[PDB]
Amino acid sequence: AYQQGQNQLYNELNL
Amino acid sequence: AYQQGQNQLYNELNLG
Amino acid sequence: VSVRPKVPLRTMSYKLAIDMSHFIKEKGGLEGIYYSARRHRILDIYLEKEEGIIPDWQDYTSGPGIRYPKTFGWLWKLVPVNTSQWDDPWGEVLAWKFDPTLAYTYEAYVRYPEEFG
Amino acid sequence: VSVRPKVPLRTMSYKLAIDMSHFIKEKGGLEGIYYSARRHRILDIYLEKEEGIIPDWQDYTSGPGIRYPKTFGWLWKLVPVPAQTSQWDDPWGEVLAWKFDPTLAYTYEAYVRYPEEFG
Repeated sequence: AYQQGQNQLYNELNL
Repeated sequence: AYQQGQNQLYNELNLG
Repeated sequence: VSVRPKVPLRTMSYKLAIDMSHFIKEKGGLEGIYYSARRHRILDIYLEKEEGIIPDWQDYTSGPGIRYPKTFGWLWKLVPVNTSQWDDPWGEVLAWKFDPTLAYTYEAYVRYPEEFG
Repeated sequence: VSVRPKVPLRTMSYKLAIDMSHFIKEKGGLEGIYYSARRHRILDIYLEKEEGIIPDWQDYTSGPGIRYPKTFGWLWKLVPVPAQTSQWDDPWGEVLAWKFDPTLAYTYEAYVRYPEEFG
């Protein structure tokens, strides 16, 4: 769930 | 001798 | 997806800053995105977890107005558009914007040299 | 004379390069002086012993022609102006000379012209 919630954040940067 | 040597080198660049 | 490997830490150099700037640029990230103290950290973690960059590089000029990168090489600045505790102190709405000029122009230091010690 | 005491080391920065550029110029150094790999090093020592600057800043574009500084803020470039060859001579067989240029402060000419020499 760690390296998955990180992707949630990255998307806010369109990354 | 060490300081005088380096100053000799500097003079080539017009320094010291 | 599957758990991905760690990346060997390293400080962001000029060339590394140029490379990271374009890489992200070509990905379609950052550009036009609204900025906040929160999303600022997200980026620190991104280049750290994805590229191993030590989070001591992302420093901008205080403001107001355009916020220029304190690290020479980084090609992303903060520009005003047109409450939260991640909000800009100057009460300005900020957004990321790619500036190629910043590859050979130290806008940050030439405009606000006093913000450097 | 008196032995000059050691100066605490520091890595050259943008402002430091600016300062040292003007400082050296105002003393009458470098300008119009024939560059060589040997004298290149004399410049490293000078700034190290006298200003404590780490000798890792003085890098130039490979050439030929004008050699631009790979440290932004360093306002000294190399400009072309030979009997028997010296092993301190330029690989392009060009005679180079130091030339001051304050323009080098506001444009990173090196990266602008030869982006490939970075990395």
